Amino acid sequence: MRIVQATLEHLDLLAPLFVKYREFYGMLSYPESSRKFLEKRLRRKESVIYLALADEEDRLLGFCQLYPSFSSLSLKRVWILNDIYVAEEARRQLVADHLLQHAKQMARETHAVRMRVSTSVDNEVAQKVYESIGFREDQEFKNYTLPISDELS
Amino acid sequence: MRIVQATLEHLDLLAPLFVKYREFYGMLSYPESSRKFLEKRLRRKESVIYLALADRLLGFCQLYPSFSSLSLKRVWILNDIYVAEEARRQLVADHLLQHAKQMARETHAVRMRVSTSVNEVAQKVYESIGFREDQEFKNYTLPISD
Repeated sequence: MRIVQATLEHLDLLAPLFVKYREFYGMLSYPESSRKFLEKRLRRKESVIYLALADEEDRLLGFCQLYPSFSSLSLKRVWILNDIYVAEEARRQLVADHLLQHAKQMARETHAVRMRVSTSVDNEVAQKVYESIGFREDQEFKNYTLPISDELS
Repeated sequence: MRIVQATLEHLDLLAPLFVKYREFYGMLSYPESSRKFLEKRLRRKESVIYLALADRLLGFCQLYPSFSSLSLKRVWILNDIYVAEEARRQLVADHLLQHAKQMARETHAVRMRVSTSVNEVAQKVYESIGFREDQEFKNYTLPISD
């Protein structure tokens, strides 16, 4: 019902929900590393995290995270959309939407050339939601990956 | 023969080669804006530009910062790499990308990413050092502006 930008203040409110998200997608919960990760991001202002809060109290219904980027070619901003997530109790779609919309309106407001998202080939649902809000899988480019570290720890 | 992270002291030297890189990809060379763009990226540490010095600028490469929430780690996105016309085509590139790859290791990134037109020469250069066709993820774009 209400969207707000996460700041260091919300860390404790968002930390537990951030875990649920990672767990829901196949990761080990690492409660502390997860809270530590979010701190660096909130504290260093390296990402924009939107929080969907119920009108009454400050209970996190869902959250969204984007990473700021750029296009050297068109000398304009780009927004990487890494995370989007709603809690069980909350209705996925209703909340996922307000977040994504607020997020997209922000990209527009900041004259971004585009928004780019990347997700597991095994996330049919996740991918469906993305497609329903614009995103396309432009097949006119080849995507590469070079594993450097571990994904598990 | 020498790779170094670009600093604000290199702006004058890097700006023009950066413009030639954009022009190469069919863009309107914005001499100032491109220079303006680099200065801010450099001053705000919103990217990492590695210079290949011989000392005249032989080529450069730039990566933008990203993260993997899932594995709680950094992800480096190799966005630009350009070797000046008057230089071998794959030597300065290897030294640049290798040095980049090494930074990825020293900063514990989960992975490095790179894209390109479906541009055979590039692919041979990237595959030349680890980059494999991403079979773990599915990638999307969504046009936003002009």
